[PDB]
Amino acid sequence: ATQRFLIEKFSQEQIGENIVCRVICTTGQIPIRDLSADISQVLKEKRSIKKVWTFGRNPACDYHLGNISRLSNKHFQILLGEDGNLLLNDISTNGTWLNGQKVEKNSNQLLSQGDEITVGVGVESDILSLVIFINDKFKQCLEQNKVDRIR
Repeated sequence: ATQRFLIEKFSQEQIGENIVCRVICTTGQIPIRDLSADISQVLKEKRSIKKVWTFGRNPACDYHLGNISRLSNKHFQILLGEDGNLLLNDISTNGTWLNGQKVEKNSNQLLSQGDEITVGVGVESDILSLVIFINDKFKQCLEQNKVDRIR
């Protein structure tokens, strides 16, 4: 009974193809998704940004939620830049929360491991939480920062 484990493990396998961060809903409302950015572009681009994700009720948004009026089309956005460091940018009409602490809108914050962002604050029964998972594999690549190079 190990072969089957491999198949099941494949779906929930440690991804590191070019993964940036993973979004996981704990309140059971939005389905898990995988956020990612290409390393070549990150190591190549010498700017203060590589790729940013937008989350909200917008079908365009990099993250499609259920349908909560309390949340905006693009409730929040996540940016990826620097030497692998990740940043979280809130962009909600009502506000974005971090572990119960409301952060400044359209503001950059230092991402946290397995962090969680809460949204739709105002009504105890109208708040939705989201958990962010950072890919350890990606961090390993950035930590070493190896420019292409062959053997």
